[PDB]
Amino acid sequence: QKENERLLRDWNDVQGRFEKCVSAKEALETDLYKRFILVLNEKKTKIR
Amino acid sequence: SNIFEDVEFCVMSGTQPKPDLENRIAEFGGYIVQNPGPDTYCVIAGSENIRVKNIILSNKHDVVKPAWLLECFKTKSFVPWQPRFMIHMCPSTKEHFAREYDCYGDSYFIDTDLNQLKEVFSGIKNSNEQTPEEMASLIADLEYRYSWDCSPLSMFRRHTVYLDSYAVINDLSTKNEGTRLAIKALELRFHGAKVVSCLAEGVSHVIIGEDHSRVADFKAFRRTFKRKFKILKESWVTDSIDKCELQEENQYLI
Repeated sequence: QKENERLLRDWNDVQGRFEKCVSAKEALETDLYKRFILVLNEKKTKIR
Repeated sequence: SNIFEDVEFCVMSGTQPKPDLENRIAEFGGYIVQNPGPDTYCVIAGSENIRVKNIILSNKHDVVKPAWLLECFKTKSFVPWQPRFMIHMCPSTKEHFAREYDCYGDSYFIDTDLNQLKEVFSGIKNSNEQTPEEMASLIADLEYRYSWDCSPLSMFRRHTVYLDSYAVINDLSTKNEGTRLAIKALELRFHGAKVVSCLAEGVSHVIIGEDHSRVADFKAFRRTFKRKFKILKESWVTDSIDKCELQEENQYLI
């Protein structure tokens, strides 16, 4: 019971951190692509 | 150096030795002006002084990074100005940049690099008006055009995924949480999948864990559908991630 509290306690924390990393990765993509899209699309529009 | 002659400066700050800034300018012969009148070219300052705040409050001058002129001294050739080389610009240069730049700060007439693109990006405002679904297809199309689509963190981009974390299919809190299925939704999201909480027509995949209690009902509900989802074991997504590459489904069916 003690041993595997420790195993669950840890597992639940890495869960938490992984959720932070997954969220930070989604936000990193959509944020970067939205800014790329703005800069890129103004080039395309002017090119056109 | 017989270049900076006929070009008139203003070293308003600099303390990099400030009194040596104009000295270095002097063996280059740059015309040294203590206080910038309407004639002068630009103003150079190693920091902000209150006079700098003034000339900011009156746009009638062009206000420059300290490093730029050092680079022009290390090009042994005047380097005409670029977005990073400034920290503020005059209205004549702003109307010139209304021809010569994208409105966010990416100059049309110069090719940009990592630190400059980071800067432009950090200066764009924060917004989320694009639907997650619009955005996913913008991204899916850009990675298709430029062949980024096999990139590992995007391998499930073209997968819409229902996940069997629901004791009742589609009922949003029959949620069987604390499941190792919760790690598989972190994983699918981390590698570009559209993880969904309803089994509508839009789904390409259902993912099944240990509990096969609902597979008869996924298989039955899938008799309804026009385009028909696969039902896959958890191990598909694992193995695809571990090999950095889509392993493909049919060994992982049901």
